[PDB]
Amino acid sequence: SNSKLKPEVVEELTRKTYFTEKEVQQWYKGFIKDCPSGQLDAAGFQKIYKQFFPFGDPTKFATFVFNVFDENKDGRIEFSEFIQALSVTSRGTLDEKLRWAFKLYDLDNDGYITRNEMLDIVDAIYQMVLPEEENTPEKRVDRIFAMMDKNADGKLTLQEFQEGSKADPSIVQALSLYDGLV
Ligand SMILES: [Ca+2]
Ligand SMILES: [Ca+2]
Ligand SMILES: [Ca+2]
Ligand code: NA
Repeated sequence: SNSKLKPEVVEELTRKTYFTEKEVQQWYKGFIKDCPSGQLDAAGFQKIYKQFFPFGDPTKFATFVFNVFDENKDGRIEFSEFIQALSVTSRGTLDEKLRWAFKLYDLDNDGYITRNEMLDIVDAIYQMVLPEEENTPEKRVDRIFAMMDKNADGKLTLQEFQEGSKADPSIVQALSLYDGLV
């Protein structure tokens, strides 16, 4: 029950994502089995991550990701938001995944990623989870800004972030997967 989307909603979500109608319905079944209410909350989102990272404290990073999934900022991830975020992150083009990643790093949505916003995310990633030159979130952030901040003003515009990411082979590789594979 409800474990079926209305016809118009299947048509709409299939047209807004890289999934087939059958895939959208399969994801809804899984979403509903795990979230009876159809509303994934911050705490429920925290568990999906705690699963994959029993060793670290994924609370801060899971919260950062939750906020990007929560396109309506109502504090709950509804299926439409869930499937569209899974679509871009798992199957989007490189340019699409970069725009999503920018949204993740630009904490206050002002169009620039400041050094401190990036540090917050990277520190969260380290807390969630090395060679000396990358053993602290501050060193990782300094290298990223050395490589991407072209006008050297301490902030990355979407253009600096996209170009800077495309210049780095490891970043290009990480954002070029489709269902986890090249
Ligand atoms: Ca929401
Ligand atoms: Ca910002
Ligand atoms: Ca800049
Ligand atoms: Na390159």
